[PDB]
Amino acid sequence: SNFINIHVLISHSPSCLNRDDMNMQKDAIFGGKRRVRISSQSLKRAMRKSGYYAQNIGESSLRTIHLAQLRDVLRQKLGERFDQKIIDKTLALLSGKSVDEAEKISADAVTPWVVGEIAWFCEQVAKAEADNLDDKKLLKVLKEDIAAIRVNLQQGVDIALSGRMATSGMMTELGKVDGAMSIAHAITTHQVDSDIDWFTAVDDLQEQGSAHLGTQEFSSGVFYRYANINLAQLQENLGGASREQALEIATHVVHMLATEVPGAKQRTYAAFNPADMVMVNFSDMPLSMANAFEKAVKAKDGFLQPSIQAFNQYWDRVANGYGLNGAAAQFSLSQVKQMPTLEQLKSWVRNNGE
Amino acid sequence: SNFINIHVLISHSPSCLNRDDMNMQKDAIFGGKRRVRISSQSLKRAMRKSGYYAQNIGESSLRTIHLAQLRDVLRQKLGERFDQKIIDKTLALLSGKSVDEAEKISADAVTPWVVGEIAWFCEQVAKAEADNLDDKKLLKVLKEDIAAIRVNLQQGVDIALSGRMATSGMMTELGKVDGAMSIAHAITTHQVDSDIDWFTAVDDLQEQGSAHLGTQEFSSGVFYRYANINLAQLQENLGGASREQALEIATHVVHMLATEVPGAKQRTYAAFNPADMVMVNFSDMPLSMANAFEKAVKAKDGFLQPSIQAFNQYWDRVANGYGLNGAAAQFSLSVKQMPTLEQLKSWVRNNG
Amino acid sequence: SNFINIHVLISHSPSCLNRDDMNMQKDAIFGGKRRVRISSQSLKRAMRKSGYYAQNIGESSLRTIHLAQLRDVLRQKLGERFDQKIIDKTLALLSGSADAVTPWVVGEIAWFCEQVAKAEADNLDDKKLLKVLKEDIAAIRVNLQQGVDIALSGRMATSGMMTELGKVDGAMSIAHAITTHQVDSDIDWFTAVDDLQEQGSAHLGTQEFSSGVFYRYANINLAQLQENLGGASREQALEIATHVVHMLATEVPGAKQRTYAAFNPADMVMVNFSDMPLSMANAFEKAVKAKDGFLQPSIQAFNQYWDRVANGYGLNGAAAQFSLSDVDPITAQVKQMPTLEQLKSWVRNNG
Amino acid sequence: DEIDAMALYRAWQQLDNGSCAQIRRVSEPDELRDIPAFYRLVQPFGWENPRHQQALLRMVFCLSAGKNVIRHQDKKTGISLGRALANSGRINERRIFQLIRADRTADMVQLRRLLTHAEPVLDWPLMARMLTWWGKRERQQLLEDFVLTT
Amino acid sequence: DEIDAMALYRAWQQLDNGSCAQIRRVSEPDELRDIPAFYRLVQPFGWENPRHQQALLRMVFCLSAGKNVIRHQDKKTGISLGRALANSGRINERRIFQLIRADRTADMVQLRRLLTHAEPVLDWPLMARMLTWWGKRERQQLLEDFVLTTNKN
DNA sequence: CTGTTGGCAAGCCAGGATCTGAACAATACCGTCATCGAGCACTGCACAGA
DNA sequence: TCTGTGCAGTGCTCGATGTTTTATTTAT
RNA sequence: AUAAACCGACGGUAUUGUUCAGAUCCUGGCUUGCCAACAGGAGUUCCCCGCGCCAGCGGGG
Repeated sequence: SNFINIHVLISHSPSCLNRDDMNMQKDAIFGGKRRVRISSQSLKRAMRKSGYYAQNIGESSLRTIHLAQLRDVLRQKLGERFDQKIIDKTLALLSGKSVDEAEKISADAVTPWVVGEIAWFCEQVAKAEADNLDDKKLLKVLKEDIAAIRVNLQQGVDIALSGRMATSGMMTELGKVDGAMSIAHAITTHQVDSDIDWFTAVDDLQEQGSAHLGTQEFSSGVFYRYANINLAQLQENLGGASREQALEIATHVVHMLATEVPGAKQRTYAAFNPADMVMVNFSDMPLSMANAFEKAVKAKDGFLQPSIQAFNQYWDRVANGYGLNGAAAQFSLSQVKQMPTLEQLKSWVRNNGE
Repeated sequence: SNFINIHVLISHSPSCLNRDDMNMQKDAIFGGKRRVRISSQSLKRAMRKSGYYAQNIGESSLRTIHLAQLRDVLRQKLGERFDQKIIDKTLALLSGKSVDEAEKISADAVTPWVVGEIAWFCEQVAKAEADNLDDKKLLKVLKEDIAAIRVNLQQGVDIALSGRMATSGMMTELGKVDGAMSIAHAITTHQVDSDIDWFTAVDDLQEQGSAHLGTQEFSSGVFYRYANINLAQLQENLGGASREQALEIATHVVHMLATEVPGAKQRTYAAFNPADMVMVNFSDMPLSMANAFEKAVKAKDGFLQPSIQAFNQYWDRVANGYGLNGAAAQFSLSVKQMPTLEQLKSWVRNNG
Repeated sequence: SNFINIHVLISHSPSCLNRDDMNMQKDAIFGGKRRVRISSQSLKRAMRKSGYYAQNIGESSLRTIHLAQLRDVLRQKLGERFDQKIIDKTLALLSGSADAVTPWVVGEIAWFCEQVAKAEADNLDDKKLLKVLKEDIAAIRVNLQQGVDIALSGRMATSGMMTELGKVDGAMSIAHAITTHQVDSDIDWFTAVDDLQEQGSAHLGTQEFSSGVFYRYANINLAQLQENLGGASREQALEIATHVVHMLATEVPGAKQRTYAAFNPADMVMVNFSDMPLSMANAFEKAVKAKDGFLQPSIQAFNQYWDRVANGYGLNGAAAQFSLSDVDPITAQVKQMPTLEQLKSWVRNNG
Repeated sequence: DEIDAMALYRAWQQLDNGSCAQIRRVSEPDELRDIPAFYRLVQPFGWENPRHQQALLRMVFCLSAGKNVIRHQDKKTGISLGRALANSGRINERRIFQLIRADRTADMVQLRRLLTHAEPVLDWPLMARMLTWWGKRERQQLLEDFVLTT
Repeated sequence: DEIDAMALYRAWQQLDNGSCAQIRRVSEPDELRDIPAFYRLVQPFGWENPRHQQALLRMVFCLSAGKNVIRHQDKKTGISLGRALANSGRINERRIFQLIRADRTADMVQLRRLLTHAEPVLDWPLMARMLTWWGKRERQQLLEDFVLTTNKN
């Protein structure tokens, strides 16, 4: 099968894991009721900035709109390998912007960069210089082998997972990436009416009253996390990697989706809870189990137990309803192979679900 | 029964499956209430570009306005069967445009093309000039057996289903196709006030704040999908295909209408939800069930259950009031009842 | 009574059923507020070109007209302008015990009589006459085999009818259909993705569309229908009328339906006999406001309007109503029909 | 009969820090109905008359962006909101489209975000008049004023 | 399908001193389902219908704060509970918040104490409707009427 | 068979700052005036003679 | 007893062509 | 039978790809719910039946 679906139910103690410009919890209406929400971009950054990512996958991408600051970073990191003039020219050709000595050079938008990828481009720009090859003709010939370029995304796997957009430069032809990972905004399986914490700040030099009064919205919740990985797209985005390496990467995402939690407000709320349930299945078609909670789960000795019930029940309805026979395994603390430990589930995924 | 009506209730988690010029969710007023909308053209393109279509139906058509680029594609694809001269004239006659070596040659409008259909045409063109038959009379001859042309649409079924028009070239006379499938815009059974996601883009070289602040509309929704297939028209559009051939194609549409979801914003919202109810009904006149939701569905343990219930109640009202007795079957996860979609599909394959 | 009034309330999902030369939805101002409109001519053609019409009207039993059986009454009708020599010569060359005769039949034959009368005077016959009147003869022969269609809808846009009596109006009159409520139309902003183009689409456009609870009105002139059927009976005319009721409830214009698919049947159908045919459009002159949809308040506004004015407007007479809804009913003077077929039978049985 | 826009503007300006903070933390116009400080602010401007309620909700919710975000400036019609947002040179035209296309409550939320960003200098009684009706005509004129300025 | 509020008000005012005293003795509304005199009172007001009974529990529990506590009056809108509590001038705004923020059964206890404290002159059927739909909308309008009336004086 | 009453419900003071809000490419075509005569089609026409 | 080349007889589609068009552009 | 009558404005079409809202913060000090009180009065219970001193005692419902 090409798609690996990942399902996570994870319960959080009272907290504010993701908020907006008014410091209100992000939410969403589903089933006609308010669900507290953690956005997909919050989860993705939490993962790519995590220690686990750094130890098991590598360095995350460099995302910036500031080309002048980027110019200086590249001049230092690639200064021993390439002349400053070709480092500049390379960045200029990629971004479509002029790179001089100006203190402020802006890209069109925040762009994901991989230093190794730019380094690769430097080798091509240098060679074109030595062959007196036109800039327009360099673009043409490099366009004929995208895979060679995508090999460098092994130094920036988060791009291969989540994609890259480009509106200016050679990147509009050479740097377009269709992300291999699809991921949903996490939402609570149940209705939530968030709590409000009314706080003070006591001023040690002020005896009458406090120096500041304020409020902070928070709530607990059982969240459903969904994501899938297009294994073919992942292999292609990595320049032609094997299924093994794609499964290796997919397994790491499984781990992170079960353990990684956004750092927002955790210093003062500390909702450091691991997943209570992880479900992984292979399929020919991406499949979300969100409609298990279309009808808001109601509390019955917690939300967690009825949520896993609703998940399993709906899973069974869809499995034989649509005749889905792809490999499936399940791990929980409370046909589908049961796994006592997360580690056994992870090895199961690495072995292509066998 | 000449018509196969298809009814789908499908629920999506928070997403943005179809948006307009300002990147806001498409919508529509129905029953005085805003419904989130997915255009029929979005549905049709999601189906024709899908893996299921490729495996079960074949190749989708080539839709383009750039004849110079098309010219080069045909030369690479029909080169070992015809000489470059014949390929160029064929495109020229069909499009009504001068096919030379220009870098940019543009058609009147975007037009669907079928390679197999073009291949069939250049045979005629070759035999035409061989028999010293000019173009004016070639057209007169070809107009006499359009069915022989339509057999090529078995290589481009999405045209047989969704249609084609042209205002220049021989396609004006020979390529006029009235699609066999009718399909509505998917609308939510209920009122939706869309959500707004306030997002940031954190810059790794910017320690203070973020480099971009923005907003993105999104929502959930239980959608009603409707489509019907004109079997007799589908047979005619395929050059005189059998009813079994039309029925099998209809069955794939049923499957796709229940499972295919547009790809827009799915990389970051992942609403990969299959339908919770599918209903197929044979009739003499097309029958949409949309008025089941004219009074917008109020939530009651979700929108899905009261939507299906509203659908069933209105179905009975119409059947009892209009005395309708065409064959009908219903698959649901929440009239002949089908436990699985596959049984439902066998049913359709067997003329109900 | 001589007139059958047919009232339909029909709800359409998002669509563009009737548009103008800018591709904008047709509309109308009613009660000072914009209503989406489906034109009379659009609605009537949807009926006249439908399959149901072709089977029940186009293939009727009264369809065919036999010039042979009409010889006697034609002989006395044209007998004061023409003598039996020409009248019978004409009657036979057109074809190669009837009581009455359809007006346009008399008038068109009388024209042919004028031609052959002038043909004998100018002293030409054989093929010369049948060469000159070749197309004209072919025209009337076709029309003589479409008598019910002509009596119901009137003559076609190309008929070959020659005289003033040949200006044949339909016995049914179809009004423009308008929404009961005010409408601000939606816009669909669309793309066309080019399979050979990397950046962006090859075309962009907009299309106006909307939903709408429409009020359809039609009346049937029975005497006119009978008179244009060679003197048919009330029962035979009521049988035709049953088909009109059915079509006004179920037939929808095909425009844009391939891509919007608003295939909705009527939720309310009412028929009433009167001496003076009246539209009940002023039930919605004050535009209906939405309350759990537009459909329920529209039927409600239709019922309340009937209760208020029917007596004073002289809408005493047989009245029946079919409805898919359980909205509080009109006055008990209107007989409730649970199915459309029961409503249609009620029409056949003269009410 | 008509809401004294400048009086309300002054009342909001010299509001105590407490009452002001209680109003500012609102996330949408209807939540002002939960705030006691809100009722006392708008009571002398005709709140108890239902005719004025929706207008007062919009006015105060726009003000709630902050005491110093909307700067009133007297006429020399006076600077409209559309011209004032363009005068800042901070607002992309796309965000104006998204504003004038937005449905109820969501429009006020997006407007207040724009006011926060733009910090406009305008004719406040003129903007209040616009907030009173807020029909489709007013929203199109907003966009066209913005465009005619740039 | 609505409870005759004025009839229930009259039924309580005419009720024998012994039966109404048995009712007042209750400490929380759910305890009224154990008192025989309670059913004796609310029987001609559709206690049989499960929808009516939760409202009937609230209405009687408020009526059971005393018998003379809630002086009903007639419209000249009609005085709401929020206006009435503010009209007494005995209730401060923080106690109003403790009503609209209180959880289940706790809210009715607080309301009871407030009625006893304020002894309000109001429109009883108007109040009865509030207790029937004791929702977020009723809490919000309650605070509105209180704040405005207080601020006016 | 019979169930109560008075008197009473607080005040002070306090609500923040920083900084940030994108870019590209693409919007269709046809017919709904007329004239003249010519070159070239259905289409019946009887037949003459097969 | 049916059918064949000439018609007479005309139903046409063919193409070049008669004419003729332009008016504006905030508010700051 | 009204510038009427007869009378479609029609056919084709993804708006797409990228994105933490984030860092800091006691709601806090003071306060009886209190004074008076037999659960006693009042034999209706509508029948069939068996034995009496006619007062009243029993078994079946």
